[PDB]
Amino acid sequence: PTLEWFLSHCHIHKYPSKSTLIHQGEKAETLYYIVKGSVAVLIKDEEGKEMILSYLNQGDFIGELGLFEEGQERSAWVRAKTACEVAEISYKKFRQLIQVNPDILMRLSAQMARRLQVTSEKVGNLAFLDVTGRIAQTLLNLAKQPDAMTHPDGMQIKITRQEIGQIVGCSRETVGRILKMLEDQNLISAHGKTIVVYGTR
DNA sequence: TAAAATGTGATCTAGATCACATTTTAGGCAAAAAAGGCCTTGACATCCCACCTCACGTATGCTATAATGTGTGCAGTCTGACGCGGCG
Ligand SMILES: Nc1ncnc2c1ncn2[C@@H]1O[C@@H]2COP(=O)(O)O[C@H]2[C@H]1O
Repeated sequence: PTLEWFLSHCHIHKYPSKSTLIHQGEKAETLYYIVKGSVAVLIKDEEGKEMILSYLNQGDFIGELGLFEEGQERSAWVRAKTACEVAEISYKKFRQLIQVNPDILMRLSAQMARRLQVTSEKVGNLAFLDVTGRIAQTLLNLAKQPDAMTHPDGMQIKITRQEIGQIVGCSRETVGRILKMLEDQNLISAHGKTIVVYGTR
């Protein structure tokens, strides 16, 4: 259907894991699409500490904020959650096929609207809640993300203390201690990498 | 000038620090073994085949008082023109 006509035009590259997608500040000259896999968008500070922006699954056009004004840059890092086949688009051609077909910026209305909605409650939560609420609702939303697997009492997922410390804006063993308290509160099971939340659905 | 904004500062309060030992656990590399894919075996079940197989059916033969030329149930006749064979 629609997607067939647009993949008919695209140029593709295969991405290994562990590496960089976007380099912040450089010339933004291409839009991409997640052909297969998952990715983690994030950003550094002056000191170099990472702080995660989000994860992203299938159904995502990628590297879009540079599409629009002449002479823009990359406003964030994007790092490998997994190995990912990824597409290629130029911007003059973006003018061409937005003009002869308006459904792609209808799609990008979809995705970008989701992204500043989810970001709207990212910052909205970033003001007020406490670390309990931060990591709690974090792992709720990751329980909504399809990367988690089904456990017969809920949802299981595999992650370390460091990266969730880079989610909620605090240190890793802090979330370790309140995590073990949360175990003692009987709302999770937890063996090392593999953690599980019940109460889903 | 009504009504919202602006200083008192001492007394606190949930997380970050910070070097180093110990887990784990990947993830991914070598693989043991089991369960399909490959074949076989024994055992069964059902036949196809045909090979027979007797009962019932069927092809054929005579019957010696004597008897000896149909018909047989119909048609109802339409009619005007054209060929042809007699017909003088
Ligand atoms: N708040 C956000 N939500 C989703 N994606 C983002 C956000 N900020 C940056 N990005 C992505 O990170 C990319 C970095 O380079 P760009 O600015 O060209 O395009 C950006 C987006 O694709």
